[PDB]
Amino acid sequence: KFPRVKNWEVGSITYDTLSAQAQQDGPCTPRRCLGSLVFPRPEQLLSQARDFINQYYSSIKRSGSQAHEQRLQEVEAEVAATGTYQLRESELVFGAKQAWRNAPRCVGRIQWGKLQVFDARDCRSAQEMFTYICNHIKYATNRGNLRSAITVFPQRCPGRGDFRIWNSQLVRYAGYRQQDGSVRGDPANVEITELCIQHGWTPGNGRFDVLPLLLQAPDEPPELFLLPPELVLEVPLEHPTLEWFAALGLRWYALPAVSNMLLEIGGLEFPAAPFSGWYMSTEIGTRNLCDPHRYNILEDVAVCMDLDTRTTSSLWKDKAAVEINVAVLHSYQLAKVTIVDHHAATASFMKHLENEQKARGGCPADWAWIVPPISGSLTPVFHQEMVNYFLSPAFRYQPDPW
Amino acid sequence: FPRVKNWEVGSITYDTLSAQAQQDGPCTPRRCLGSLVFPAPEQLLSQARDFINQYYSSIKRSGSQAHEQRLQEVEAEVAATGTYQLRESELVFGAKQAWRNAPRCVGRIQWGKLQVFDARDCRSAQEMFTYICNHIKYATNRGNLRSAITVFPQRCPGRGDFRIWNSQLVRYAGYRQQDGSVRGDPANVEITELCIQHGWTPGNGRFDVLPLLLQAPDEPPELFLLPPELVLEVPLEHPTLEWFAALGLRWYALPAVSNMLLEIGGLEFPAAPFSGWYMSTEIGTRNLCDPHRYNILEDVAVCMDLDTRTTSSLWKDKAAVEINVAVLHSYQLAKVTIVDHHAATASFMKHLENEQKARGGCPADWAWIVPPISGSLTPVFHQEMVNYFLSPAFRYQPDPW
Ligand code: HEM
Ligand code: HEM
Ligand SMILES: CNCc1cc(C#N)cc(-c2cc(C)cc(N)n2)c1
Ligand SMILES: CNCc1cc(C#N)cc(-c2cc(C)cc(N)n2)c1
Ligand SMILES: C[C@H](O)[C@H](O)[C@H]1CNc2nc(N)[nH]c(=O)c2N1
Ligand SMILES: C[C@H](O)[C@H](O)[C@H]1CNc2nc(N)[nH]c(=O)c2N1
Ligand SMILES: [Cl-]
Ligand SMILES: [Cl-]
Ligand SMILES: [Gd]
Ligand SMILES: [Gd]
Ligand SMILES: [Gd]
Ligand SMILES: [Zn+2]
Repeated sequence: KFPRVKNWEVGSITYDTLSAQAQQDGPCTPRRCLGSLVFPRPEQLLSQARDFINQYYSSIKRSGSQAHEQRLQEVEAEVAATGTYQLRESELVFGAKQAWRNAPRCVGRIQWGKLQVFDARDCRSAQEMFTYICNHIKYATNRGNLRSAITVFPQRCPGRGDFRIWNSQLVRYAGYRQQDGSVRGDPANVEITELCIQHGWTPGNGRFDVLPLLLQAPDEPPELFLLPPELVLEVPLEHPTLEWFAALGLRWYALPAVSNMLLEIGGLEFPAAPFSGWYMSTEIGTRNLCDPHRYNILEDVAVCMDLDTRTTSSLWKDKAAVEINVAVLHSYQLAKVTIVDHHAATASFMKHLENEQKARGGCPADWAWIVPPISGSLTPVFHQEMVNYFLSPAFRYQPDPW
Repeated sequence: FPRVKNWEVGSITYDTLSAQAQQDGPCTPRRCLGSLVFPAPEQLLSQARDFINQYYSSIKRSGSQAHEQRLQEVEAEVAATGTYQLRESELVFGAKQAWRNAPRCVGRIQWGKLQVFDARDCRSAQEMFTYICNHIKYATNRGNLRSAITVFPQRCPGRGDFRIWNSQLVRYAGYRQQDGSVRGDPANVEITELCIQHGWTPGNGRFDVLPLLLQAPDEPPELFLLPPELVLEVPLEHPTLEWFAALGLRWYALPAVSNMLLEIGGLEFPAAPFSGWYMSTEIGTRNLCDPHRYNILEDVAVCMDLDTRTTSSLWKDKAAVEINVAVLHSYQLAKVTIVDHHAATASFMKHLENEQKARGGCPADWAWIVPPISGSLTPVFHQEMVNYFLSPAFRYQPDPW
């Protein structure tokens, strides 16, 4: 009943006893595994609140002692009198760190203890959001010395609309169709780009136009917000030795800040809780720039490198991709913007796994997402067996607000 | 029915084939164990019955006289003997289905083109060896490799199993060294010591081909040396890094898995070696660059003048790419069949599309299908996959020692 977990590079073996605590059923059954699917599809609130409060108090070595029981009664009374409860500041903080710590697909969780939590739970109106989001971005960006941060907007309440950020991230590039359907800019954001335009935004022409924000106060159709350009830190992409690479005109932004995910703590739901860290270079260099449905630049870079693109066995794709990742790391470091390569990132994650084995008896890890999209087996996580499961508190995906 | 998305294209299918998943895998709704490497006549009858139904559907004779004849024949043979024998055509179909059903095999576009050698009359370890040598000779085909399987007698009550103790027909020895290191392939230290313990006179090279340890029923394993001219090998050189040849690296032409169990209609063939041809990343990335295998990555990178003192130079990625280039180039030079990971994953995408039409799905183990370098540069990365167990099947089995 305790999954045996082997590391095949070293031969070491552990048991994931933490998996025994998994709440939300995953997508897999004895009959079929659905682990590669990206998205795999009233007093229930007190059981989740009780569980979260007990978590909080064990983590401060204060289980079964005065303040713990007292806090147990106050949430009991709060839900009894109001049908919900409010998180203590320290709990909201602790829950944010735990949701991050529990994110199975996050390779950066060695950082999970260092998280700046901005409490925007007294927020009201999209204008207020924009200043919170702008405080977050400026704090997180910090002139390129990136700092992990989350801003927690008001929780979900019955019978009243949600706070929602319509953009999937706080910084996204536009995607413009043509007299031929095809896209100039980021093809991933064709939808939100067409929403921003349909809500008043004057579209640009370029391949790297920072989209405006669509911020949704409860029961209000959204409002457009132009992000201050001096607040959107971008990195022009150059290559250390390929002088023509800069002339390709590629850029990427500094701050990866996911703004479409729902933070769930102790049964409470925060559909607006944008979190940010810093990039792993393969996210930009491999996925964003080289995915065929993203900027799809692989062949252009290979033409410029004079690679033989006529045969797949020249591994021209592999070479061009590696140089793109080199350009990303070089450019971010030259711009003094925090970035981590997939080798450092995965080695730190192995350290995270070892810590968590000792601290909690295991670690929910989603192999397909932890292993980087290039050089998978050159990283140690490739050879590490992993167990994937849902712990609470958590970041969950949620439907598009339209 | 699971919904399955391709993210490169946007297309969506439903894996209705998974609903027929026979045996159960390791995952539950509580926890996914997809990443783990190694997760009674009545039930023999139902397995047999289902395989016979599969066979008669393949020959467009489902529900016919011959079909029921075979069902009744097998039921009465199981009643009288506890087991039954496959007809030759059923064995051929069952071996191909087992390949077709192998979720971690990216080469399955080829599944219909499989040469089946019926060695079920095999009598001894000496005859087993001859069959194996003929398999290797046929499959290698002077470098124009041909997919093949040799099926040795099935498990049956009252006699031990035929077993090949080697995990592949061609493996390089791994010698634990004077100072705890391994000379050769560290994956093969165990089988190497077994060969020595069974009378083999070791070498001391890094690429010494292992003898075969062949087990006839209720027999100790018997040592058989492969004639060197049967084992086609490829010296490894790089088209533009002339020092690469001086590494003295080699690999063999024929990937021939010999330790897996073939299961057809409830019958078990513990010895049924099968062989195809390599995908270059198995050699270039895993066998040569895994830290626990030949572990040549840093040595190559140092020779390439890469800056190995910092991970962000991507020296590892650069050196691995050139090792893979060297593998492809060397096998092409030698005129030994090889497929690179771009061509293999593109042909696997066609396999999934063919299988969606033919069967309504395809068991695929994403983490094994996605190559170990350049994952998201291949189309399979962006393909969601459903992993499940269909029979006939190749199964792992315990080592016989
Ligand atoms: C500090 C540096 C960080 C790095 C290098 C990092 C890296 C990554 C990467 C590469 C992914 C894969 C996403 C994809 O490829 O689409 C990911 C996912 C994710 N990360 Fe992190 N991240 C960091 C910080 C954070 C923070 C601060 C949070 C929240 C407080 C967080 C929570 C998540 C979540 C929710 C996901 C989605 C996958 C899941 O829900 O399991 N990460 N991260
Ligand atoms: C014809 C060219 C072939 C190619 C290019 C190919 C490719 C591969 C690769 C790359 C793997 C993963 C191995 C690893 O990383 O350890 C694999 C596994 C496997 N292949 Fe194939 N293969 C071929 C032929 C065959 C044949 C002829 C058979 C059997 C009749 C077969 C059955 C299997 C099996 C059983 C596995 C183990 C995975 C599982 O049990 O699901 N393959 N193959
Ligand atoms: C890979 N680019 C899209 C992306 C998707 C998701 C998710 N879910 C998460 C990230 C992300 C988030 C954070 C905090 C850091 C990071 N390096 N990536 C980035
Ligand atoms: C990748 N090196 C080890 C290896 C393990 C297993 C298994 N199971 C299978 C293969 C293999 C087998 C066949 C027939 C072809 C091929 N390219 N690889 C190779
Ligand atoms: C189909 C497949 O599961 C999907 O493309 C996944 C695979 N692994 C991933 N890993 C990361 N880090 N990010 C991703 O978007 C994905 N996508
Ligand atoms: C632990 C991890 O599952 C393991 O290293 C797997 C991952 N995917 C693989 N994929 C292939 N094709 N071959 C392998 O050996 C492995 N190893
Ligand atoms: Cl991103
Ligand atoms: Cl191999
Ligand atoms: Gd030029
Ligand atoms: Gd040269
Ligand atoms: Gd040397
Ligand atoms: Zn699973």
